[PDB]
Amino acid sequence: SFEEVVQTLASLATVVQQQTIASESLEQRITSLENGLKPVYDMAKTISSLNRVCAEMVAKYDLLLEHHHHHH
Amino acid sequence: MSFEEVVQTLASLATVVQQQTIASESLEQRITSLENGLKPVYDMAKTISSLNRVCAEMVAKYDLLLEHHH
Amino acid sequence: MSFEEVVQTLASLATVVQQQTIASESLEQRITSLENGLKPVYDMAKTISSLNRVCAEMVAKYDLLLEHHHHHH
Ligand SMILES: [Hg+2]
Ligand SMILES: [Hg+2]
Ligand SMILES: [Hg+2]
Ligand SMILES: [Hg+2]
Repeated sequence: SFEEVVQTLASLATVVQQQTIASESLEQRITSLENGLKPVYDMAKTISSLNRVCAEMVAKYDLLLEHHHHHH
Repeated sequence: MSFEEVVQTLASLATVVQQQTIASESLEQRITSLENGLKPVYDMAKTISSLNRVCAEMVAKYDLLLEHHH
Repeated sequence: MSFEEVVQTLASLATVVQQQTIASESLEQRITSLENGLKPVYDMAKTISSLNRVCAEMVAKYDLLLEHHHHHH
């Protein structure tokens, strides 16, 4: 009947609306992760400071290692 | 378009709504799984608050043991 | 609703669903980008766990050298 055409086109329109809202709601979370990932690209500067401290700590053993060379 | 074409076209869209309902739920699973990869990040981020305490307690210990020596 | 009003609402729902396809197909590209992109980001997280373990291990073992200096200097 025609009331089937009316009832169905209502429900379908409501579900088409729910996709549009949920897609933009999903799309906010995609933009979020994209933006959340950006600062990790600047990790380079921190790893360089880690590289200082990794060598600065080893340099503390300079005199102890000098003794090793003679007495081993 | 006659009344036969509306019954056909109203069903023809209902297929594509069903299709993009599943495609939306596909992309849902892919995102929700990517979000589950933050399990180590929340475990990692909490511990570093406990480990500023220990270094301040270390450095203050260092400052006093140079004061008592000098 | 009239019969011309159904085919208005149906032609209007036809044009938004085809734009909903352009969005879902565009969003899938930015997800597949994040799928590859977040791998090395989450992999670096596992290494920074190691780093914060190792630094705490230094603080502890350095505290032994401090409590040596207390009982020997
Ligand atoms: Hg460096
Ligand atoms: Hg190093
Ligand atoms: Hg500190
Ligand atoms: Hg630490």
